Amino acid sequence: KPIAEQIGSSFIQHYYQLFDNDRTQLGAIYIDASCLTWEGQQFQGKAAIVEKLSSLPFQKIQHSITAQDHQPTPDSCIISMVVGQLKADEDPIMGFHQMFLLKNINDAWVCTNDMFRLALHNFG
Amino acid sequence: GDKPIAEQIGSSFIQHYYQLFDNDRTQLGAIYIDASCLTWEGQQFQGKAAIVEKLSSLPFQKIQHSITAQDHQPTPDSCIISMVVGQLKADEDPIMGFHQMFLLKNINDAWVCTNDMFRLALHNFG
Repeated sequence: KPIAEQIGSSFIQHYYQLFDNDRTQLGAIYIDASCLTWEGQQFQGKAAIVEKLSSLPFQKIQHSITAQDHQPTPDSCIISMVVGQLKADEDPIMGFHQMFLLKNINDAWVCTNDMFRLALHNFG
Repeated sequence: GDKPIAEQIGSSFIQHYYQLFDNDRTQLGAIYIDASCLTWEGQQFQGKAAIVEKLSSLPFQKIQHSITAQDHQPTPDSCIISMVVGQLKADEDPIMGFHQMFLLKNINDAWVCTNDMFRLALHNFG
């Protein structure tokens, strides 16, 4: 597999393992200039992002990846786009779309730009 | 001073992109450069000429897209990244959700698409 899929796929396995288990380790994949758009709402900077992810109203969450597309950029970044499904506590499974822009800063691949959206919802 | 620069540039590009796609998709090569990368349904197309041939060959005569959601953010390199979630109706096929991502960059005073990733929904409703 290409190097952008290699890195890409490891990032999203890291990301979803941490979200699902210890999501107070999610701060380490973001820098201070990072931008998160969660369900149309914009959170700027590490502190605002880590506060938004820690405030989410659930105790247990599990994600599954249906498909993941990775691409190199001309400026040496990686774009990772995911389609999947999640189950928060005992609520119905919901679909989700999630997009990540990775940059290698100080010898580590960090997320500068993250956008998340729940699927449409056909009911409820 | 109001609405934000990434949202203005992104949203105008989205608008342009889907009007061209739904009217004449063969004029979509003007938005791409030589370094552009398209991922379409998991398949990987590098460069303008391979992207335009891919786009021109899709097997539909009429398409209509409708954007349910669009999220835009400036990046640290000064690019604009956009994520689109919506629906589409090609020919008389069922309505299908899609998701598309675009990376825009300002090269020689011109907003160009370097990176594009499209993926149809994997399930329908019928």
